[PDB]
Amino acid sequence: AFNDLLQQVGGVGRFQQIQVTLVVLPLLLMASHNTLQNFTAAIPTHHCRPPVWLPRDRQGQPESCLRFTSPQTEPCTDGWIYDNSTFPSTIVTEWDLVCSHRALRQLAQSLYMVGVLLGAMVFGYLADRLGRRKVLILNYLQTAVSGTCAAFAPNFPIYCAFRLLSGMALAGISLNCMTLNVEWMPIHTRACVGTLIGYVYSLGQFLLAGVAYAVPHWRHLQLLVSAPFFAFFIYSWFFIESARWHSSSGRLDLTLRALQRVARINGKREEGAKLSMEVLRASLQKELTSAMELLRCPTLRHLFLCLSMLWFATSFAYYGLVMDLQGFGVSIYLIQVIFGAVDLPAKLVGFLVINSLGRRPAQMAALLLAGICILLNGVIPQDQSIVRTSLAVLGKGCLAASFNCIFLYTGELYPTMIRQTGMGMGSTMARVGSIVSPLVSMTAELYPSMPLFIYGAVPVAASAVTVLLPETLG
Ligand SMILES: CCCN(CCC)S(=O)(=O)c1ccc(C(=O)O)cc1
Ligand SMILES: [Cl-]
Repeated sequence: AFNDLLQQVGGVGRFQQIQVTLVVLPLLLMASHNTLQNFTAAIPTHHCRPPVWLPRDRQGQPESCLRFTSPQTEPCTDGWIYDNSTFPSTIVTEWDLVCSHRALRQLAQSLYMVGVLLGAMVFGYLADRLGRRKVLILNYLQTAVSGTCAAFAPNFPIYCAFRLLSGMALAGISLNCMTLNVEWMPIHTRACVGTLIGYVYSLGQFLLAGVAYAVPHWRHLQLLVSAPFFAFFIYSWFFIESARWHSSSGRLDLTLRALQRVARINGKREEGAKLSMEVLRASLQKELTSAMELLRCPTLRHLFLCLSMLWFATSFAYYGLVMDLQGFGVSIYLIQVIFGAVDLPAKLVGFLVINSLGRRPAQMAALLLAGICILLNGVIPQDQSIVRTSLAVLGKGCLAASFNCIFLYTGELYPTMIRQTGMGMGSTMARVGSIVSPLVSMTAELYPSMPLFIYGAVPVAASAVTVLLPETLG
């Protein structure tokens, strides 16, 4: 069928190398946006601005947001004095998100993930109607414009609104980056394309660490990260629309003109000449010839409820650990580098294990170790720095490996008639976990160590539900 035409037109040739590289390139800045709150919203040490004046906690530091009424307690009313030695200006220092507004920092991150969740749902449907190239162009422009306006937001509600729209646009690019590349690649390569995207996203953690080290101002950093998406919109007009979508849309005239252009780039002009309407109609016989069944059929229910738990738990604990970089005693400019560095060997071990033993034993190992490492982190006293840092790095490594393991597992358990819906609805649960993770982080005011326990007790429970899945090997 269609797979033969791509092989006939040149397979993986010059066009595929140019297009896939250009489409996947913006994924470097994807990790620089989700994690950006660690650098544009860091909390420097703040002691209350005097009108001797500042009571001290039993540790010894000046108490946060309590000052003596008369010189040697009353809450701050003249503002705060921040530490300008390592963080010049973050959104916490710009709008006093310190004591009565601790949750306002986490709420802004939660509102961003609502954009990511809403972006995939809306722009996923919009892609199937206006194409994959047109939606990608509109997402490149929206990400650049909405990201830029956040760097100039005069009010906190304006900052949240212009970051929610950035999250809405940044889900469309990630979703369409996979679709526009997979559809132009042969079927047997589809497994490799998903791996490349994850590794490309992995290198994005390094880029954020490098940029945030040289441009610490939050207004400059937010603008600088969203600046390149203007250049990703200028060259987005030269993409070649996915020919598979054109054939499915019923416009077989377009899919002949799309394939011939690929033949010219790939150099197989003569084989491109043989293409015509009549051969296209005959070859594309099975191409032109629903989530409701995912909740109705009994045998498919057991997969959806189970698989939604692994997707949710893996992402819920991933963003409950990535966003905590300041409680380790090491500079965040180094922990972020280490966090992205452990991503690669952990994924390689994950790929090595599944091919060696299976998928179910790999899934239990990936999550339970992450749940144990996170849980042990909370009990271990903060005095230990190397011990606590090692556990968190090891925990984030497993959760990175769990993402690859659960992505391949979803693509092999769901039947081919449902996979597109099952994978699409599977990743939606992942974005739901990213929303709830900051909200769970907001309860640290009720109990200092509660968020770590919830971030650890969830993957442990998920490791106790992955035993209800048929392993796929051979
Ligand atoms: C199903 C999407 C998962 N995501 C969460 C969306 C809010 S993601 O941010 O795009 C991501 C994170 C990490 C890795 C990895 O390292 O394996 C891959 C993808
Ligand atoms: Cl996503």
